[PDB]
Amino acid sequence: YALASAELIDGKLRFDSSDGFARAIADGFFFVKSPSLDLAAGDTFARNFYLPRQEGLGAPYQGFSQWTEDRLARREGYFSRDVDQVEQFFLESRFWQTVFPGPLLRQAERMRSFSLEVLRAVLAELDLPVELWDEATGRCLSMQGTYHLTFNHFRSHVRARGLNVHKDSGWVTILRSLEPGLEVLREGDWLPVSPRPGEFIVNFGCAMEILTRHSATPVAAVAHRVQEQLPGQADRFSYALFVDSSLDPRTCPGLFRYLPGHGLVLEADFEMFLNEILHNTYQENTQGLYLEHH
Ligand SMILES: C[C@@H](CCO)[C@@H]1NC(=O)[C@H](CC(C)(C)O)NC1=O
Ligand SMILES: O=C(O)CCC(=O)C(=O)O
Ligand SMILES: [Fe+3]
Repeated sequence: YALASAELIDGKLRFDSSDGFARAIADGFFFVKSPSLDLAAGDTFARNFYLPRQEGLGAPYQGFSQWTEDRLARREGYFSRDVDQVEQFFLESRFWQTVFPGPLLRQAERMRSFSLEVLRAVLAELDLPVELWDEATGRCLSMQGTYHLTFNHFRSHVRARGLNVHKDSGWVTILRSLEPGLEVLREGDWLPVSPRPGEFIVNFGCAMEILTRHSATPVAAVAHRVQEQLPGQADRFSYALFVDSSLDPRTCPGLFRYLPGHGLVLEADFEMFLNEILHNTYQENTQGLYLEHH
């Protein structure tokens, strides 16, 4: 099975098959053509952030193990996992200017703009009235949301799963990758997904699934994982722009569900939801999934 694919053209997702969008929201995953988007700075960071900083050209992209939660905020910065191959760097948008080199800041901003264009184009196809969009998606459309550029370095010397089964937490994720390894759950079976040059992989997160579950057009967020990587040639990396609701509780009170004819119902505390699913992603015998309520 091949995922649907689209081009973003003036706020409109044009899929390359008549059933493309229908398949995308059933599959939880689809491809989108990259606009003119230089990826060199992110690729450099993805190959260097975990290395010790040494004098030279690579130095500004190295040594980021020094950026931990105490210098940023909870859930931010560098993490080495015990029972996953990934070592990771998470960074929310409010820290990008302080922490990222200039070229990576600019790439992050361009990926953020593109990701929100993708989100608006998806919402435009759903039975969700525009007057509710800003509140319903956690104020991320008015630039008060939670935007991470997050990097995965798959340490092939670690004998463990590559990245545990999980759902992403938020609205859309725009994923930059080069190699096989991603598998998505489809009709009860694990489907390998390979990246495509000049394209990003897009997927929906839990917030999208919760918002639309009881609407006329429900959208799936689907479980996915990365296979254990074995040694030999460059380590696998990936990185992605994750779009999430605001984490400030006076800006966004949590995750909503839309009930047509009634309005938005506040279903879940988002920070609690996020803290739980994040922790469960990286333990030995749990998974990054959630139990649907009601
Ligand atoms: C909100 C933020 C996570 C918390 O900081 C964001 N959401 C996600 O779902 C993933 C988490 C992952 C699957 C990599 O564990 N990545 C992110 O950057
Ligand atoms: O590395 C990949 O292909 C997937 C990464 C992923 O799912 C994530 O970071 O949430
Ligand atoms: Fe993911």
